[PDB]
Amino acid sequence: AKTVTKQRVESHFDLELRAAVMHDILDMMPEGIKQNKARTILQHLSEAWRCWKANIPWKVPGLPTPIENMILRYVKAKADWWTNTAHYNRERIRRGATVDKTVCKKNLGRL
Amino acid sequence: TDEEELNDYKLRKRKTFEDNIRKNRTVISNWIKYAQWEESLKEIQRARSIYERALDVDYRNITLWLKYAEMEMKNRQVNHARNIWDRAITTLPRVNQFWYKYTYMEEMLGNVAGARQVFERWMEWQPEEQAWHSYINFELRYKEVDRARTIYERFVLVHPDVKNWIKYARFEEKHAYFAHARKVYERAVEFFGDEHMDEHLYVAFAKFEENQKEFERVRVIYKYALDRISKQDAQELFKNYTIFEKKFGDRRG
RNA sequence: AAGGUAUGUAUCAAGCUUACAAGUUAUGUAUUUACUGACCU
RNA sequence: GUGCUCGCUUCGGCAGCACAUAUACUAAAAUUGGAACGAUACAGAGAAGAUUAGCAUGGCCCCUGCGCAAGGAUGACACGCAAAUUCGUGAAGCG
RNA sequence: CGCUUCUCGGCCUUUUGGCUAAGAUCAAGUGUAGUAUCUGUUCAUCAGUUUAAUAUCUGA
Ligand SMILES: [Mg+2]
Ligand SMILES: [Mg+2]
Repeated sequence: AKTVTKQRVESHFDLELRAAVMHDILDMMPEGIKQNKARTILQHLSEAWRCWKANIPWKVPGLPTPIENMILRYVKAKADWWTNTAHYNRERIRRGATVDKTVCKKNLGRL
Repeated sequence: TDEEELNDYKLRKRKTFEDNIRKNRTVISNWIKYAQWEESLKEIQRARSIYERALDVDYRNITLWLKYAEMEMKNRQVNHARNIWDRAITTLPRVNQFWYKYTYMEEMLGNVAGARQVFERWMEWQPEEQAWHSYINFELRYKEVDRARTIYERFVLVHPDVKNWIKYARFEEKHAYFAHARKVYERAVEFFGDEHMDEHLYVAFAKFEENQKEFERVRVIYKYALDRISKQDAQELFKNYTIFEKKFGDRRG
């Protein structure tokens, strides 16, 4: 198997985050017949993250309170990861540890 | 080239469905549509193979089992349908539908002690009311004084429902069972709610003992009245208790 | 060194492989939008 | 086959000693299946306007690479299944 | 006859799936002579004017 090198760091965090929220909603919902219309809680999760980055409030009406507050704790987890990477390699591209262009043009946007 | 186009149609749909199952091995729509597609060819020993390797990926869904069994039961292969019903019910006990359809299949066949054995296995897991009085309904629709007596004392130990206490009082309303029906009423009267009655047992016991004569009917509603619920009854029935006792007796002047 | 001159199919030999198992018409206008004339440095 | 011992009588004949079972047997094949590349002709090119950086996920798809790097068009290949809402049928049970 | 559950069908979101820095950027037309078409818009009785016939003026 293959390690998670620096080019698939961001493409692995989403993978394990949505695996975790997948088998959290798989073990959290009660004995109803359908789970999430096969994907829909994940769509609410990614929409919650897009509204977090854009600071739109994301008040979706009529959502069950366990899934809406698990989406809130997972997007606070991802926002912690995102801004704590923004601080970190902003300081690295300040003193000049890296010259990576993807990192510079990305941390202008993440700031 | 009709054989060529026919085998082309079959090979292209098989290649399509095998690539569809090979992409997603978890969604089971592919196996049931592929297996019933070969069932549409009406002579198969491979749709059995499609279902029997379709439960390697997920045996815990009821849809695959009941659809494979209604496929095998839809055709004359009765021995195979029974021979997969028993592994369905031993593998997945707690799902009611497999037990129901397997009993129903053997009802449409002979009513052999196989069917009763299926039923008593189904009793053995302690199910709900819905199944138990379905089995007593089975014993009534084959007119069993003996066997519906046999399988219904083991009933009441697990469901002490008042709706079921009053329907263990059923040998009265079918056989009249005189002395041992009075013993069924003894069994009704001594158990839970000794001073609190669950406000309902003695209504139906009064209905039968009023359907009976004035043997010992004065006692239970009026003179075994130590066991009250704060008024002995609501307002809904005590004048109805009085006119219930009035006009169905010797009526002495 | 890769990062650019795509890849994916269908027929046609050496490379490699064993040398084996084997018997509602309509106007006036404000007003766009379309359209015409091989119109035009 | 050999060498040695008159060892038993002719150098010659004999006796004993020491030495003790190789090989995918072929220079062939009646031989064998022949996939890659190149040619031939088609198909043609990710992201709801256009030009497009990518990184992933899945496995009966692989190539280059010493690879637990990396690149192979994001390496390719990934499509209509609506479910629950209305209604028909049929079953199980109850009143 | 009524009531609850189960299964089959008649069916009313299904877009190519996910993630990055909304992934990233972009997107010039004239002048002339004429037409067609929307939108906006409004539509009391003579006498002569005029018109194929009709519809302005003036008259009481
Ligand atoms: Mg790819
Ligand atoms: Mg790659």
